[PDB]
Amino acid sequence: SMWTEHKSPDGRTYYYNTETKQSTWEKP
Repeated sequence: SMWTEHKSPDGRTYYYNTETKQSTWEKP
């Protein structure tokens, strides 16, 4: 909901928290 994930290095998708501004690979 608050996170937006898209492909990235290593060939995986990271979740970018729009509000918080947290871009990483983890359980959002």
